[PDB]
Amino acid sequence: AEVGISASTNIPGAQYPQILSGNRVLFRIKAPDAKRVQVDLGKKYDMVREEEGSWAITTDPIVEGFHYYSILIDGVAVCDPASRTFYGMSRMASGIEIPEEGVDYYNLKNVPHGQIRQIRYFSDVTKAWRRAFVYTPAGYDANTSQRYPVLYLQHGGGEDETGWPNQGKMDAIIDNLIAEGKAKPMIVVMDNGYAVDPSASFQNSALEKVFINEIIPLVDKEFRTIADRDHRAMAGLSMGGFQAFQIAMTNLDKFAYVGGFSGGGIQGGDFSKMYNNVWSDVDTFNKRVKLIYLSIGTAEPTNMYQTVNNFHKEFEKAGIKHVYYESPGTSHEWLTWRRSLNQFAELLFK
Amino acid sequence: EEAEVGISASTNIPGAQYPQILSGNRVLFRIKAPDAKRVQVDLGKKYDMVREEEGSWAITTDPIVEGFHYYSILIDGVAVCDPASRTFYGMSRMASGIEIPEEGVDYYNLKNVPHGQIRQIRYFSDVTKAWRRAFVYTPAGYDANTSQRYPVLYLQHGGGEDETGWPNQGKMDAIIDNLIAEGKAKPMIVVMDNGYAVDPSASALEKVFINEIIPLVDKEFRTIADRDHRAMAGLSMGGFQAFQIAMTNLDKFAYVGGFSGGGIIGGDFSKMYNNVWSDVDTFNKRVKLIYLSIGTAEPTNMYQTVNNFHKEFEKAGIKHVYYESPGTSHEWLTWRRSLNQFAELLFK
Ligand SMILES: [Cl-]
Repeated sequence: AEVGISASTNIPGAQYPQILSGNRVLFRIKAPDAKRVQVDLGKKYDMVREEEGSWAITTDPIVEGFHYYSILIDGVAVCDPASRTFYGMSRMASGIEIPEEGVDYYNLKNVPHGQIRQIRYFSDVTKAWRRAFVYTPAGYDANTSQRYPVLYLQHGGGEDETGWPNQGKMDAIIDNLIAEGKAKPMIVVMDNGYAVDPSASFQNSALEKVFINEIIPLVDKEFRTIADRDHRAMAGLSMGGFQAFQIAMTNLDKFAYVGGFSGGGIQGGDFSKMYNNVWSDVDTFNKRVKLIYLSIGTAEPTNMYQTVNNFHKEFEKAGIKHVYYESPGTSHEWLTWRRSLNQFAELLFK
Repeated sequence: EEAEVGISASTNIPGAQYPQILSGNRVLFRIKAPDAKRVQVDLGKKYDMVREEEGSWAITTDPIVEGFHYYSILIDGVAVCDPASRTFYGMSRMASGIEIPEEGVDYYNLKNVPHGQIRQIRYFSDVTKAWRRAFVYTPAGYDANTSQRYPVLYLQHGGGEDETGWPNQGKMDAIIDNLIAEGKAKPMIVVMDNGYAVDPSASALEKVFINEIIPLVDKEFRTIADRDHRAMAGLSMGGFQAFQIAMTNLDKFAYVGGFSGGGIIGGDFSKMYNNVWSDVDTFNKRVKLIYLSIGTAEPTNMYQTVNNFHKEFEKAGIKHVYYESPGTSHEWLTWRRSLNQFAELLFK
């Protein structure tokens, strides 16, 4: 087709890319001297030369949600000049948003809004400056005798602490849930899933030390938190989900809620003994933990699906109580993770 | 002749070796692009890289001036972000940037001092009927000192940039944190918004500031909401906007700053901004501070505009501070220096 709507991820003033009927995407770029121009969106497409040095292609229908993508000039993968950038795939990378019909819980609404703030701290573990983003709920500044539970929320491999604020649209998701009475007012802390102890010789003891010895005490000191395990949760996507289980299950005195979004799991050991025998007494474990949540997209790559799905099945066989969610029609991509946060946050602190 | 090694720039993404800053502040770029026909880097000027053995291209630049520089990689003439570097919103797109340090200069670096916070606030504008976003710096101790109220600086970016400019390119939180911690600047709130506003039914930006941003900040934050505790400043375009908005709303502002911008004009300088300073002597008692800055190395047209604005102020007897930033051009180090100076003068 030809008439379309500019993607919401376009830089201001950029009319292309445009989403056509059927969620095909029309890409254009001016590159008169280029030898090859491709777009990598689900798969690689060669653009075709058009008039006055421009190239264009119309993709197959693109599945609804958020997708990283690249323009390739002569095989060199780069950010599209026409789109915003995100930290993903271990660099700055383009992303494109394909709207869902009749879904708007991750969109901005005229409801009371929280705030995402940037906090900087020097880590003694890593001997480096670090940065976290902290969501506070609407009315935080005025309700000075109110305190709040805290969710610690982590990004995936190749991403960083800007992931949930940007790709994850987390402030809209949480703003809307709280405004509709579906989630309790809560603080959300988004840090970086990488940590290097320079003196040291998906498990990372440095990251665990950073969380337990630095981030949690800092957040509990700078914010009006309810600083106990019944009001503290940890969750993450992919790598961050493995980290959430590793850190929470070896520090159950600090957390009663844990979530893995397309992450978590593992001959594979003696499942009975995972995380230093944390659930070797299943009955006691089930009453220590208020929530274990696992999610996966139905369309994820087979080995990713199997890892989380087999984790789910081991919980069933052992009788470990948990919530299990398959996101219909999505893969190892951010819409799976927005859906997961939406469900998980509704379950927290109840 | 032989190859060299250097220090990876602080703007590199984690693990990325290049660019490296060599001795003399020459910069070494090296990129894998085996199937490309031409690879260039645009940093001050364009350089052609030389294809090496395994499809790697490399070039060493001339000495690069200290400070922050936008740059691009060009593959077959297509200007893109360098995959090796972080990105910034500038030149009306996402673009690479590179930082070249100044030895012994660190007022814009992170120090072990009490730190403020930059927070994101959203609001829906009646003028533009679109969701907008501002970044608001609150000084160290803001949450704990609930009885304290604060003066406010409205701080604007340049043409082709956006509200992320001062937090990122500007390193503004380090600059203000450090001034406050050293007792050189009073504790203050800094508001950074977007310098573009379009009325869909069609100044729109002036109404956004006067009717939306300032009332929103005064309601959401513990501000001292009067002109003696409200300032406005900006760089390039943002400096022109600061003068236009503040000079037509002097009831709202007592301090105004233009960093490489501000000099609207062969006419009657005495009549500018609807005769705001026609009576020079009452103007000088109404305004606490006029600040103008420029880099000595800025393009001639840009230097003359600000310098001539300053000289018109001098002829008319209008009190103001004028600073020429030595050796810097129309680039962010000039504006980091300006904010450092300007914030010291505010609310005193
Ligand atoms: Cl991962």
